[PDB]
Amino acid sequence: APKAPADGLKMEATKQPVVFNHSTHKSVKCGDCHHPVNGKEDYRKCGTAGCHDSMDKKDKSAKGYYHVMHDKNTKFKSCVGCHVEVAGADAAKKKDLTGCKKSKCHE
Ligand code: HEC
Ligand code: HEC
Ligand code: HEC
Ligand code: HEC
Repeated sequence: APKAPADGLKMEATKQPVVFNHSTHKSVKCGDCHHPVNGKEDYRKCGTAGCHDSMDKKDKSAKGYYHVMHDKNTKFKSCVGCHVEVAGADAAKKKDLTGCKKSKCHE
């Protein structure tokens, strides 16, 4: 039961830095991004040691770091998923929300 920190949070652990402001995501259940782990809401690094440490281009599974922030066929929502369920009305933003290059995430 913390307090939505002030914007200015960016994730760049891998070879792809992606900024994310809670402001642009302050209308979503914290439980959407911060899923309950070991039966206890977790708000620590998504990756961290012990959790999503998998950082390869192939191997999937829940351990998959890029699989917990892309794939939509997961237990929990991702980043591209929600975006997919959103950027599915126009074939324009689809190249921005789910875009690979020039996208807000991978801009
Ligand atoms: C177009 C469909 C996409 C391609 C191709 C890739 N993504 Fe993303 N992406 C996002 C985040 C938040 C991360 C993790 C940041 C971090 O942990 O540092 C990533 C990471 C990747 C990676 C690296 C995975 C690895 O470590 O091997 C690859 C290869 C990758 N992404 C390819 C965020 C987003 C995002 C925001 C909504 C979108 C639309 C996409 N990613 C889409 C693509
Ligand atoms: C995705 C749509 C998110 C929602 C919804 C909320 N948060 Fe979040 N938060 C998110 C990320 C990607 C990160 C950084 C992790 C990373 O990959 O680097 C965070 C970080 C926090 C933190 C920092 C951890 C700490 O020091 O305690 C806190 C405290 C936090 N977020 C709080 C929070 C609250 C209260 C939310 C609902 C009101 C909430 N987050 C939603 C992604 C997302
Ligand atoms: C260890 C304390 C973890 C941290 C930190 C994060 N997650 Fe996680 N996640 C963890 C486990 C043990 C599992 C598997 C249990 C399950 O619900 O299947 C997961 C699963 C996910 C998934 C589902 C992927 C699938 O294949 O179904 C996603 C999409 C996911 N986790 C995303 C995610 C995000 C966005 C995180 C940071 C806010 C995050 N996880 C942190 C353990 C841990
Ligand atoms: C629904 C539960 C979402 C999840 C999960 C994530 N995002 Fe998201 N994002 C969502 C919406 C509805 C929007 C607004 C799109 C619009 O302009 O109408 C966004 C926007 C972004 C942006 C763009 C910033 C902006 O234009 O204000 C970025 C860069 C972004 N989202 C990144 C992002 C990341 C990194 C996520 C996982 C950590 C993520 N989103 C999850 C809805 C949802």
